[PDB]
Amino acid sequence: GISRDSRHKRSATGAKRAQFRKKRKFELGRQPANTKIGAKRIHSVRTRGGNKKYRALRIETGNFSWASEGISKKTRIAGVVYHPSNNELVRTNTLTKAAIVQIDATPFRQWFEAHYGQTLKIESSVESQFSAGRLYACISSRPGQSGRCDGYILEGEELAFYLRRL
Amino acid sequence: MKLNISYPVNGSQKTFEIDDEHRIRVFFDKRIGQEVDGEAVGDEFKGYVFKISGGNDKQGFPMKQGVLLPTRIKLLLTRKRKSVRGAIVGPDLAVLALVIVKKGEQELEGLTDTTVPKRLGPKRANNIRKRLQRKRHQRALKVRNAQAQREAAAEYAQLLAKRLSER
Amino acid sequence: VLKSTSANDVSVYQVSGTNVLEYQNRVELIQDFEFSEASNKIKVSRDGQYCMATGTYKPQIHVYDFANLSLKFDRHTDAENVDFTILSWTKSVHLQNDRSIQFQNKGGLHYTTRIPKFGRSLVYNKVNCDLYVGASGNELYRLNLEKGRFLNPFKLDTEGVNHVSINEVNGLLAAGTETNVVEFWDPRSRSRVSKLYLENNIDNRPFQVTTTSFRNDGLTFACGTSNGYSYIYDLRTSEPSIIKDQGYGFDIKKIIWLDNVGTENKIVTCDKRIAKIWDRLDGKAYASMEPSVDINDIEHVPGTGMFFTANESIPMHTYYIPSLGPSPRWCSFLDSIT
Amino acid sequence: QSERAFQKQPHIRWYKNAGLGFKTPKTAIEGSYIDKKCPFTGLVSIRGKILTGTVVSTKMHRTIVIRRAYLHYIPKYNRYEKRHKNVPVHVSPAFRVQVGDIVTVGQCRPISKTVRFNVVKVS
Amino acid sequence: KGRKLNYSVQDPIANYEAPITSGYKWSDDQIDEFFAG
Amino acid sequence: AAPHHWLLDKLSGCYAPRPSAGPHKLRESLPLIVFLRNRLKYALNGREVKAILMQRHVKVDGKVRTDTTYPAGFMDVITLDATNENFRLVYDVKGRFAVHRITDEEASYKLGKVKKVQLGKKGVPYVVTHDGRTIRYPDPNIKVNDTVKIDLASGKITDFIKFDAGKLVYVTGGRNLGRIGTIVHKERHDGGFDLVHIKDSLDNTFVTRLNNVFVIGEQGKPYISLPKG
RNA sequence: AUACAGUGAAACUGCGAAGGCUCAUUAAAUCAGUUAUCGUUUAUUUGAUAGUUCCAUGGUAUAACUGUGGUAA
RNA sequence: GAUGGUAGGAUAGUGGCCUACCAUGGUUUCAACGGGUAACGGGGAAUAAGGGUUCGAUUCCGGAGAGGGAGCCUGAGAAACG
Repeated sequence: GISRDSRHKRSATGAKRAQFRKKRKFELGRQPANTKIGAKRIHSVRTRGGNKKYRALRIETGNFSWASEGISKKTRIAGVVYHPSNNELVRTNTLTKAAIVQIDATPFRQWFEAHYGQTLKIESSVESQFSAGRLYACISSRPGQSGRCDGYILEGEELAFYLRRL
Repeated sequence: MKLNISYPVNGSQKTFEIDDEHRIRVFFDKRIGQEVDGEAVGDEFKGYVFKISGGNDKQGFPMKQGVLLPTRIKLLLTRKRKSVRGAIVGPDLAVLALVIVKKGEQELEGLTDTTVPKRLGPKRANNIRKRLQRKRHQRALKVRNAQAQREAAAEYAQLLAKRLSER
Repeated sequence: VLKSTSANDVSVYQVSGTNVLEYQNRVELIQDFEFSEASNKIKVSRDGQYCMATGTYKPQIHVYDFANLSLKFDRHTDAENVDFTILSWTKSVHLQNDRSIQFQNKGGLHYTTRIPKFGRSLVYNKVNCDLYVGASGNELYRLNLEKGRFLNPFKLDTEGVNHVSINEVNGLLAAGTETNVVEFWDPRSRSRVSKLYLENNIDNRPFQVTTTSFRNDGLTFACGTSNGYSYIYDLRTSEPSIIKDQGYGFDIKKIIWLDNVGTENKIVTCDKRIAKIWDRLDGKAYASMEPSVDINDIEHVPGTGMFFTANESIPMHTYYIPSLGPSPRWCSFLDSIT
Repeated sequence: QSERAFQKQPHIRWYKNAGLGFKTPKTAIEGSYIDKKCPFTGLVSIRGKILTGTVVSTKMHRTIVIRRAYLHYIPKYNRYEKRHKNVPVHVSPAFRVQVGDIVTVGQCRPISKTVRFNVVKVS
Repeated sequence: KGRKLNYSVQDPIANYEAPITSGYKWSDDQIDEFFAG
Repeated sequence: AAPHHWLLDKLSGCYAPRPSAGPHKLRESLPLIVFLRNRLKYALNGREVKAILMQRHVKVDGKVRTDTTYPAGFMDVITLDATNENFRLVYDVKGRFAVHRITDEEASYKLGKVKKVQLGKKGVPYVVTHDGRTIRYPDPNIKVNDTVKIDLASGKITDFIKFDAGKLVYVTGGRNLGRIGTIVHKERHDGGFDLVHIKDSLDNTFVTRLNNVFVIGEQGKPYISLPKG
């Protein structure tokens, strides 16, 4: 990154003759670490005293949350199909916040068969993924700042809310 | 060339100015760690084996163990550009360091037949082999700290309970 | 003596592997060869030294002098890179993951320009000096280094292109698209000449061609895919091909020839985990180079038998083959240690 | 009321109150509008000072351009040249503000490059 | 489409490199009798 | 290089003593060197005021706090052991620090304006003041700008003065800084010039802010003693 | 004072320097006050603030130091 | 990026601060935007002096620089006079 200041750009009035200043330390834009899938490597960068910041690049073990009961359990990552904060970001298959990524939902199968007995009330277009294995789930946590991959599962309303999109 | 030689377990080390470089040519194009014989560096020390351990060349520049390229190169060490000779030994070493790991056929009145002792015995208890009143006071101050703080906290939480009952 | 992996009656060696008494018999070739936990892309310059390796987090440029066996600098560039070339020595052009293009010099960062859409590949033309940059969509752009203009961008098909390359002895512009068509343009006419279609016999899903290459005879063309299937092509009966399924087959990214050293008619293929090497006119594997981690891409040093990968680990692996050729003049005791 | 991706929703239908003498309309307490930066449900909290004036333009959505003429006791040429001010402001689900419409706004948490004020009243 | 495709002329790259006369070692007649078909 | 509040004569020096960090701010406090040395003159220079600080005569807020630039702000009761000196220092009517002398039963406490009440962590009600005495558990009816009375042996609130219409208020801030009389008017606006207004000898009127004013007692009965002329 | 015991060159340590010249001409954007940060960082100052235990004390590896040396340095 | 909206990146965090997508906005005769110096002078920036009435106390002219641009590192604080 470069900057965080209004001095390089124009305001709501249209001004000119900028030529302002050598940029300070507190306009610090670090490089955009597009977090991907790999082996888990988090860079421990420093800022503002001992404010360590976890910059995750190759995180896997996503803690994704069963919605209707709120069961955040551990799984892997496959790939993001739709994220128009950059439509090339899904072409390159990175992993950022608020992305809709696919999960092999085998521990969710284990929890359902463990606290319900039988195997398969829950919606049908996610029951198809209960059968097959890959369910859609959206990342909540920030791997570029907190270094973690947490998320929430897609269950019904939010599922169709994304499936009608793409 | 000069050959520094070290017999480590006896604690002996001495340099020997060996001219007549076809004696020297046994070491040529052999990098650090690879062993050698006494047979092609000398005749009076046969059955000898020396693990080489670097050496400053003329212009004094050291070699660090195992890079490549027996000329001089400019690396980054403890980070700034320092000049360092390559690990492989060639014709232009001033001194070359050697560790003798087996005595062969002749006694040496510098290395074998003369030796130095060590420095001094150990100081730590476990190094000599191979408090409890503080343990009283630590535990007593810890249980007293618990019996002060964890009781006083509830002792003003009950005053909060009195304010909540009166409110 | 460095250990060698098992192969088909042939030997390879790695230097700077994930495993590479050992501390006191270290076999380190290039000092400070390690990045910040991954690697983007490595390539060796046209002259006998000065290899360049792009960065991973706070991405750098990392020029290594081969006649000094260490690092020269690391210009921390502004964004994360995907593709670049080297233009002799000191000049080089890069493009990042965003649609921006950097021009590094001896002083570094001579300019930062942009392309209107997100780009994926860049090549330079030695003749009349226009870099062709392949991007997403209908758009294959030019930035001519003569007069700094823009040129009338090449009209493609729908989705775009994964790789562009021009032929060396005659200039035949390749562009590996998504819909199996290879879209050969002419660097003279600025028009299409052919729209060759790629076929198979398995047809899992509609693969996209990701790697294009030529060599210095100017008659054949090496083609890739998004499935782990190498292809050869000639003008002589240009509709079929010879194909090479690979035993894992995710996405082949680097297919490069051996057209300037001995032991001829041989080619290196490289997908995400493995990089193999086989012979022309039969399609039988000469050797393979299985590392302990995935591969971001590779490169092969000219004149001799050594390879440099960019991977997803902390160091980069170099692979020496004492049957393909010797070790070069700056590595001229690798044949003495192993 | 969902023309964009990425789970358009309140961020924890939801309802709160900034207090301090400004009402929350019943659709803004329990209605289908999201209230991302409208301070009644919102994510922002109120502070600072509250300014009042009529408008000039409400052309783009989530842009309320207030005018604010005010008295100032000029001592230089001993006559009052009349004031005019401008401030962009995000929408609220309480009034489609047209030309005229003296309304007031409270200072909070810079939303765009130049807006710190969000509508809390219409009269 | 503001910063998208500025068809301007830029200062440092206007003489960043220099062309070559013969260029391709083939002939253009060799191009024509190379891919007539 | 000085402020106005210290009552500092100009024929003193060149470098003015910056107070160190502490309970109060820089702009609303006087350090001990400008207190003892050149206001009530128990010293002649910095060396001997450091000497008596090492001797530890000062007992501000019941603790010793041996420091030269310790920022004694509003009504920190400076206590000196020899000749039982008990000093409550308040504001006069023209902006300075009038240091009134008090007695032991009055210096056994102080009062403090409450700034905010918090549900901070683990269900604990919470109160801060201008010296920052985070004391546990007041009643739920502690609004902003009320007045707690600190214990000064332990830290507990002993008495409480509610801020409402008809209370004796002290103004420290703005162009009303240091006035007493607290009743002509009440006017709470919605973000500025909001206050209770203060009389004069002819019962004149005044405007200030909420945070720049804080209560000290009732209409005729403050349990603080005040100086006179 | 036969495991330490005072002077103390040279080495580790705690800190010191805790704020100094010249050159091209910015119109409340340089500056001064003020509102706010439940929109934020904070060493030092000050007030507060910790409850998971199956069949008498834990490991080599480096200095300083000795010893052999290289180099004009 | 002109003006705003949605999301992400980076942040110490607010923020078109940067990028994807979308809308064609926004300031102005109630002075936009632009023109220069006794802008080595001015603005309280401040002390005022018991008769000097724009001399007469000071903070700051603008930002930079440690040979020249570039990249990196340290720290509660830095794009370090070391």
